[PDB]
Amino acid sequence: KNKEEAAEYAKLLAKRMKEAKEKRQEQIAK
Amino acid sequence: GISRDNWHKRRKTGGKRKPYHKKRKYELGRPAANTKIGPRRIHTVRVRGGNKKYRALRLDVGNFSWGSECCTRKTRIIDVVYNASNNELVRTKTLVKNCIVLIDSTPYRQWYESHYALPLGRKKGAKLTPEEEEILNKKRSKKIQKKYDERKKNAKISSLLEEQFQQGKLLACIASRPGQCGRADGYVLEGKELEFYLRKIKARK
Amino acid sequence: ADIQTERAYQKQPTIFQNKKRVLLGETGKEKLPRYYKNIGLGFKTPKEAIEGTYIDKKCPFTGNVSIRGRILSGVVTKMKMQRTIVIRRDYLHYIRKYNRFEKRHKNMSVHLSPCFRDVQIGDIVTVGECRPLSKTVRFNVLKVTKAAGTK
Amino acid sequence: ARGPKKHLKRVAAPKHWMLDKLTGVFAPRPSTGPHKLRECLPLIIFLRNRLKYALTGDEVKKICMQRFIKIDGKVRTDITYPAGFMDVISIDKTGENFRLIYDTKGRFAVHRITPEEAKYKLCKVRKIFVGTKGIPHLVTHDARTIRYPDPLIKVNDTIQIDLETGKITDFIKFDTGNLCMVTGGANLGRIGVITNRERHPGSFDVVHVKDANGNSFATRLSNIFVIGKGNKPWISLPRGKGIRLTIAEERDKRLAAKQSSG
Amino acid sequence: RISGGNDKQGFPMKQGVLTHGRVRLLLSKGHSCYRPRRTGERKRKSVRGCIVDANLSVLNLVIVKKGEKDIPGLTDTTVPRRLGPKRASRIRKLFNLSKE
RNA sequence: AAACUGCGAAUGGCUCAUUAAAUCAGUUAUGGUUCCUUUGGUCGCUCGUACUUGGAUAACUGUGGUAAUUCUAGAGCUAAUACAUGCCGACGGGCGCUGACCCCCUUCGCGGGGGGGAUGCGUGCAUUUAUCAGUGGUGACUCUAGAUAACCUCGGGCCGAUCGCACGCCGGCGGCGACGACCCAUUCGAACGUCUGCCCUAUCAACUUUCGAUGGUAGUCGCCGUGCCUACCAUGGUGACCACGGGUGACGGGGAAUCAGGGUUCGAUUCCGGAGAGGGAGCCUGAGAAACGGCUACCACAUCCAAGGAAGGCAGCAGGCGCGCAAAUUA
RNA sequence: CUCUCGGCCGAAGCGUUUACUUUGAAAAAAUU
Repeated sequence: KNKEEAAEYAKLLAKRMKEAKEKRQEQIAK
Repeated sequence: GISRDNWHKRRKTGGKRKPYHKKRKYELGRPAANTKIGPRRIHTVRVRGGNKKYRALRLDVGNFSWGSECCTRKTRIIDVVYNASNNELVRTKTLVKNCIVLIDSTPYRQWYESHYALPLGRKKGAKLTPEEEEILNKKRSKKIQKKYDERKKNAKISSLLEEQFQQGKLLACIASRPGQCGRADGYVLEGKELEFYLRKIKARK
Repeated sequence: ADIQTERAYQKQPTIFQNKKRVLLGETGKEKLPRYYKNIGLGFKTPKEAIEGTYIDKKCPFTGNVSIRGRILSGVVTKMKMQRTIVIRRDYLHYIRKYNRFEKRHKNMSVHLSPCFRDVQIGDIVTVGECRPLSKTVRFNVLKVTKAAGTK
Repeated sequence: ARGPKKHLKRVAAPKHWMLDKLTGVFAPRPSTGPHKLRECLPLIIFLRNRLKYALTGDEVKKICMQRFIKIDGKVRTDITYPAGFMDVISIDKTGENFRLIYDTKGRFAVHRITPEEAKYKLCKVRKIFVGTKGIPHLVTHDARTIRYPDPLIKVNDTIQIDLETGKITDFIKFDTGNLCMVTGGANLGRIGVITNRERHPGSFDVVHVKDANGNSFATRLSNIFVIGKGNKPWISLPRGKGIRLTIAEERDKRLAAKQSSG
Repeated sequence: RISGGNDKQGFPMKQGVLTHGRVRLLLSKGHSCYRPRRTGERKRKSVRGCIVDANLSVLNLVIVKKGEKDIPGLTDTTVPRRLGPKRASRIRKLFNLSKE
């Protein structure tokens, strides 16, 4: 249970870093 | 018993407060552990909420940190030299928090030997053992000896610390409370703390 | 200078001042970095708190004290004991039978940090509630506004 | 006292339980649980005083110990169990599902719910904290600590969670233009839209809420519970839609019902 | 061996006390000659010493080594032991049995 | 049945003696603390006989002591979720120091740069200290989380040698539940603080500090903040806006009687808070008591004695004496 | 009453500070 839930939130956190990277991109670029 | 309550005190205006309830269990105080120096004796006491409080009665070894190089070692405690609270407590040789105490210098010196390869606290006679000569003059490879050279670039020690190493004892400050944690841990004094406490000890004599 | 006046060593506990350094740094400047805190209710940290060399653990800017609860004001009446002052708060208490008021006052001992120097008698002070600091001191001086007549 | 109290008098009990004055000296002292005792219905009052399924406390004990009552999908045999706001009570023997939702006058209305609504519940998150090797945790209003939440969920938001898994389905953000309900103070049980929230640092922040009929009132953040996204609620509402009527309108509706039904 | 007894007023004697007469001892759980009614209570009780004097009434006294003439009321009588072992380890020890 | 183990016995009930910024009420703080239980989170995240560990002790049998007690002594047995001891797996590894060596690039070359690595050391969460950078949050942390170097108490910290119900599937795996558990959070709280508020009295005008009075520094103790205590310092702190002292046929409020309006007086008394169990004092157990239908003393009473000893605490319910103008049934 | 940041408006300072007055939310039930 800990392994699968941690892997799912790891997917969620890699996601959240991906949209954090893109938001940082239009914030810095503009 | 020993009651650390406020209602036995006189008021701010200077009037005596008339007591209205007797001594309560949560107001208690317990006798102090005058933690002497000797082979270890620690007793436990049950405290508020069912917890434990280690009442160390005598201690010999403490875990001290030399923070400029970020080293932390167990060291046998030699002797209390100065206390800011009262002079007489040094006559009884008691370990409390924020007391200045001489401890041994061997593990920090050994780490210095293994990390920088510079001698410390060796006299002009240069007395040496084969183990110490194999540690100090250890056989090197190229990457290791370059790392040791770059480390040797940063190897500077203050002269008062050099006198402490030559005498074999480093003076430090206990940062924990041994009476209610059970351990006497602290940090090695350096810089302005070190000369401040040295001139306090010289001013005492 | 004239900081080490007590039997122990006076030190800001957060700041590690004994970092080893190159001899060029030793020759250059023996300057201790200063710990300061931004305090909550729109109160500006004075420059003497950020630049001064004083050490006390009861300062609301450079100490362990946190301000929470009530914020009051008073007039400075006595500055004679060490690093704490006595202020006076005046008010009117209402008496319902006569429909009138009476003048009442209360004195408070409040901690005054060394960042507020050249404070005189009779000027307005804003204080904020904190944890007990002594037998009577419960508040701490937050800002000082001079007297009405004093320039 | 020398320790915690275990009894409770009827006249010192919370008034929204609607207990009598001559039935006894003692009220049901609620057990400790996910809700405060000032803000809960014990299961004995719900089963005996509201639903009338039992006549005495012995019959409440006799029903609960036969394992018929579920609170949030969990069989509970403690008759003084604290059941609170947004709370799902399932009686599978009679096939009934109730939600404890506050009434307009400040009491716990028994609101019968359709059984697929009894699978989820709404929770107001009380705090966010990161612990034990970088794992975030929610704590909600009914003390359900939920680890690994959505990073956009902040304090004072609300979450819809599935009761069988205990895991978050989907959340509502606390913002103006949203539907909420009052859980405390004088305006308790009123439903309306958040107009604005005013900040008072070091103190309580005050929220203004406008009713569907244009009635404005205010509370604190500790008494707001966001129940809808925009205007549509995420739950079924009681027979009154959360609109407080004045005593004149209540009298007029009572006389109208008397005239209509004779 | 001497294993205990009672003086002329019935009080038992404890192992630690080395006086002649009676002592008032604050006794608690685990001590002999005392059984506590509540958990963690102490009571002050009268305890007789270990020294045998002229002021004893009964001397509880346990033999270790047998003589020659068998006493008509102590050794010739034969009494079994009831309620043998219950734990499995006690079963294996008391009959010297293997693990299988 | 008995007994061991666990829980409760710190609630309830009684009374109003003490108590005059004390209690208490409203208002706020714990960013300064603890918290049985309930509810949720967590419990192969540690790289180091287990297909089950050890010694007893009741109950029981048997023998006794004292005038006397809910007094117990000795000898035979026998259990555990009592008391202790203690694994294996997960377990294959991974991450940092330490690095015998090995490889590559540059270099005529010396020399410089970049990689792989056996042997050794440490590793999880709690505890203590020091250092470094700055996932989520606050109005503000010396917050939470992270990284590094170590520590980790024998009067020792967690890392399940426990029970029940149905039994079923590929010699082995298993579905519910009960007792557990260090640490978080929640609930009931509790405890120390903030602001304002009380009757009479000056035939009480100065009080407080040698023996802490007001503040500072370092510590001790305490669950924590603090003269709470100690040592060293400074001479402060309260007061005609009534301090300080004395009195009260003074527990405080919610409230009650009376009253045009304003007011006067009452509130021991069932609800909330406090205090105390003849008076003081000190404890054990416990999450919680300075507990009294717990213990240990002294003081005052007072019971049974075989004269050695033993046992007490109705301001609980009835009841009795006494007291009084004054108040009920041993259901 | 306004200069800056964000979608005519929201944040930031206010404005010498109060007393006063009106409103809002907190002020246990029982009792009235």
